[PDB]
Amino acid sequence: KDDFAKLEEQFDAKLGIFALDTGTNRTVAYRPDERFAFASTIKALTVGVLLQQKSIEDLNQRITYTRDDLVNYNPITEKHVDTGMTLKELADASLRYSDNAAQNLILKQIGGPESLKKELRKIGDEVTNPERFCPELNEVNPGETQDTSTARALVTSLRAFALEDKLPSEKRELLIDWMKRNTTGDALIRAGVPDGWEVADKTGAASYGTRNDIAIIWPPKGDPVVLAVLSSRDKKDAKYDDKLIAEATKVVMKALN
Ligand SMILES: CC(=O)c1ccc2cc(N(C)C)ccc2c1
Repeated sequence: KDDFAKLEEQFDAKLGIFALDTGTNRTVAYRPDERFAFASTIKALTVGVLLQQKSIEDLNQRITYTRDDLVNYNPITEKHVDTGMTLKELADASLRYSDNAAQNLILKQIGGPESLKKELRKIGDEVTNPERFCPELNEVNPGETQDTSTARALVTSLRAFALEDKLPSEKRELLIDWMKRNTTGDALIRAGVPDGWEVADKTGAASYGTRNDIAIIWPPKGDPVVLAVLSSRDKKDAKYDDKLIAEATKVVMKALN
């Protein structure tokens, strides 16, 4: 779109857009195959692999961890090094708060970034490139591919776990519920969607003004939209503006509504 190019101009940023209406197969694309650091959006796919692995009862497994597992941002995990946390609780904290220690513990449990990669390849994702813990500070730079993905691949993988057959329905329900009750995305995709429509989302933030959000958006009646809005900027220490994500989403909704 001229419309997306305008937003890149207004915000001095690079935009990556992919949206699929699952009820019509209509598509919205703008740099859909351009790579961006996936950042915390990977937490969503990590839980997908986690669920696939485990049974639902197995998620009640208690993980004991230490202060040495605490990283830069540990809003839930810092409160329970005494008690530990169950895998289910770690998935909650990772998805809904973007608790970084929680993600690290879950990654360890699934066998690390190498194992996460191997599992994403198995579900048909050849693009997404998990390599490191804390993705995210790698880093990296242009135009290296470690810990990156594209708007297309993230949509395709999110859809696979959340909506298709990479998971049985009761595990689907957990992932979707956690993402619906995300606390970190109010100013992003959620702010670009019409009022009262349910949204499941996972946010990401990285250097180079990288600000990301992947989402499933249910219209009142009928089939959901799966969307990835990715963004980055020129300078390593550039700041992002959440408003870019909300406005991009508005453009996407107009192109499909
Ligand atoms: C887990 C971890 O060690 C870590 C450390 C620093 C981080 C800085 C970020 N931004 C400056 C956006 C984002 C994620 C980060 C994660």
